[PDB]
Parts: sequence; C-alpha cells; structure tokens
Amino acid sequence: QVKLQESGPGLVQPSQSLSITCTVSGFSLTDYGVHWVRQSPGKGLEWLGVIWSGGGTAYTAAFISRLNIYKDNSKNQVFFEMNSLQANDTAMYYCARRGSYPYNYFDVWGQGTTVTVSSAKTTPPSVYPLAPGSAAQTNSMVTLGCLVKGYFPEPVTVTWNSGSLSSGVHTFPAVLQSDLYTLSSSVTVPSSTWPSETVTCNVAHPASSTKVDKKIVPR
Amino acid sequence: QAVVTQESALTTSPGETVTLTCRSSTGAVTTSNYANWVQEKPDHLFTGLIGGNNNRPPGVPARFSGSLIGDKAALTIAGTQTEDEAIYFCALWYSNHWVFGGGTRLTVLGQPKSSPSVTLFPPSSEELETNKATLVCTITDFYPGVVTVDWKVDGTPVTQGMETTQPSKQSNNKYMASSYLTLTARAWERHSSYSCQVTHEGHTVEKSLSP
Ligand SMILES: O=C(O)CN1CCN(CC(=O)O)CCN(CC(=O)O)[C@@H](Cc2ccc(NC(=O)CSCCO)cc2)CN(CC(=O)O)CC1
Ligand SMILES: [Cl-]
Ligand SMILES: [Y+3]
Repeated sequence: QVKLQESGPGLVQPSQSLSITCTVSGFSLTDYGVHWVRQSPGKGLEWLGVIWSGGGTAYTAAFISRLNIYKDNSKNQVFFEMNSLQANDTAMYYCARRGSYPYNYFDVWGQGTTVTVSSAKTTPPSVYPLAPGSAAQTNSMVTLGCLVKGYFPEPVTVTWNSGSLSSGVHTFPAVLQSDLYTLSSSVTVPSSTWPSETVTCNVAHPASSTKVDKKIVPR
Repeated sequence: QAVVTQESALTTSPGETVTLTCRSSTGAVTTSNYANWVQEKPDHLFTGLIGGNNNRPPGVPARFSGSLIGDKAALTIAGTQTEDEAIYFCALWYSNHWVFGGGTRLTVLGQPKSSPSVTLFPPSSEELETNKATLVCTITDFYPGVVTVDWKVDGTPVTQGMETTQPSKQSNNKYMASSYLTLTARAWERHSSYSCQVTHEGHTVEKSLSP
C-alpha cells in the first residue's frame, strides 16, 4: 500500500542545483515525517534533512545554506532542493518516511534517484540485438540478448516486449569501458515462441533522451 | 558534527546469534539518541528494522532486537537467517539532526553451492557495420559469488579487449556476472574459434562459437 515515488535520473553540472520530488501514497504527509538521505558510490548513508508532519524541518549543519526541503500536503509531495553541487555530491538520493511513536522508524523508503554531478559529455547508448549463432534444436529453449553499449551517465532501463516478459529475464550490472558504461540483458524463451513470434528489447536512457526498440531476428 | 561508527563487516553461519554495534564519537549513546536500525538489500532497497523506542515495524522478524549495551547502541540478531544477508545501518539523534553510521555488511555462510549457467553471444550484423565486434558472455545462477573468466581465440589467450563485472545478486539470491570481449570486425572475420571459460570453485564451464 505505502509508496514514496521519486522523480527520474538527474545529471547535474558542478555549481548548479538539484531538484527531486517525492510523491507519496498510502499515507498522509500530515501524519508522517519525510527524510532525505544519500549514499555515494564509495560510502554508506548520509542523512541530509527532514520535514516533519507539522511542517518543521531539521538539516545536517553543513547543508543549512545549500539544502531545503518543503512540502505540499494536499498534493502529497515533498520537494528536495539543493544548490551548489560538486563532484562529491554524486550519489543515490532517497526520501524515507518516519512516523511519531509507536511508528517512529524509517520503515518505507523510495527507490532512489541516481544523481551524477559531471562536466562530462552525455553519450547515448548504441543498442544491438543478440541472436544465437546456431539454430535451436527442435522443441527446446533459446536465449536471446540485447547489448547496451557506450553510455554516460547511469542508469538505463531494459524491458522485453514492453514488460510482458520477465520470468526468463536477466539484466546484468554495467561495466566501465573507458569513461563509458556497457550492460546487457537476456531473455530465455521456448523455441516455439521465437522466431515464430516477435521478441523485442526496449531500452531507455533518460539523460540523452533515447528510447529505442530492437527486434531480435535470426543469425 | 558527530561520527557514528559500526563494524565494517561481520560474517556468520545460519542460526548464530550476532551483535552489531553503533558507537558515538561525542560520548556514550543514550536513550535520548533514539537509535534506529535500517536494512539495505541488493538493488539499493532499504527497509526499517528498529525504531527509536526499540520498536519493530509490523512484519519485521522478532529475531531483530535493538538495545544499548554500556555506552553503545546495538542490534542483536538471534538466529541469523540466509535472508538477513545485507548491510545494516544505525542512525542516532543529536537534538536537531540524525547521523547514520557507516554500515555493517552481514555475510551468512552455509548456503548451497550452485554452478554457473553460461551463455556466449556472437556480435550483431549491425555491430559489424561500425567496424566493431563485441562478444558477450553472460553468467547466471552461481553461489559463492567468486568467479574467474578466461577468453580464448583459436586457443591463444587474450588479455586485451576484455572487461568483466563484479558478481552481484539475482532475484533468487544466487549471483550473476557478465564479460565482454571487444574486437574489430576484421578480426572477427579472420578467426574461426572463440571461447568463454568461466571457472567457479575449481570447475570450469565453457561455451564456444564457430563462424
Ligand atoms: O522525529 C525525529 O526526526 C526525531 N524526534 C526525536 C524525538 N521523538 C522520538 C523519535 O522520533 O524517535 C520524540 C518526540 N517527537 C514525537 C514522536 O516522534 O513520537 C516529536 C515531539 C514534538 C515536539 C514539538 C512539536 N511542535 C510543534 O508542532 C510546533 S513547536 C513551535 C515552537 O515555536 C511537535 C512534536 C518531535 N520530533 C518531530 C516529530 O516526531 O514530528 C522531532 C524529534
Ligand atoms: Cl523531542
Ligand atoms: Y520524533
């Protein structure tokens, strides 16, 4: 029932600002406090601030002048706004709910917003269909793939047949091939499904405005 | 600003009782610090375990208990389960701000061994039009998360062109990883045998290609 929905991936240039919206459901902001926390690629958790049920706020001392958290109770939205971002502000930012006693625990968290602070060039991914080199045996399982090569920055979303396929799907962690990322995804389906029916890889990279569909064809 | 210290990592076996600690640099951890504990599971998914009054959220196992032991906050897990493999963060309240500890990674041993399922993919015809060829070797369903990948062309080993990921968890608690070998379209057309060898716990599993 309880959800904290965060706004999409954000690429920020040094000295500029960051804005994140946490849209909540299953509870009211009039009863609960919402905290903001971050986790760097090379660290653990760092608490940034909070907006309590009553509208009151608290922040980590070093952030007073650069960070603000406010809300709109009627829209069930909490807004995070931070200025003067630096390279070390690159992290996954989360909003987390916390109630008053006996509900005084950080129970439900948002999925996180990936923030990259960089003066580097945003590169779109080159999506390539991966079909097996050999034809499948009569009445068997086939493993088809999708290569997402050379992108910056993280993340990328990969689905198969618009989300219809999931059980035989594996989406692998990204690797760093010289300032650029590369990942792959596979789907294992019965030989009676493919090439008979259409199997498509759908790839999204928010930061470069790319959304491509690559149909897996034989050879 | 206070620093909150936790053990970096603890390794345990199923059924063991373990105690994670949370220390304050400004002095003793007191009841007024309302110590909270949070659990982080793979794919950056966090969930609350213990509240400020040592209270557990509905659905959190009773084996998780928060307390103060002398001058430090503590999380006692009474009978570690395999599903408790995670990073545990403590958070302390200091009158007008919360401070999270650095986290304690908990590893739980004795989980069943699972051999890797390997798949080798040839480059796309679209790839070859950019005069580049990437061979993808996917590795799934293995436990423990330690694997070595060796690539061979006609039989001769190659160190150049290869890039492999660190093992990470799947939705079923086993590990996955992937390896890439980027060659030119010219090199792909020139040779006849390419191989991906995945070694796990002494045993090697291999998948090959023939143009
Ligand atoms: O919450 C956190 O981050 C950390 N808390 C740690 C302590 N708490 C235990 C815990 O949290 O573990 C016990 C007290 N807390 C109730 C609860 O948690 O049961 C609230 C008591 C309270 C005091 C004053 C007001 N004043 C006003 O409304 C206007 S005052 C205008 C002055 O000119 C409202 C509520 C206050 N905590 C905000 C909130 O809980 O909403 C902030 C502190
Ligand atoms: Cl208080
Ligand atoms: Y409170």
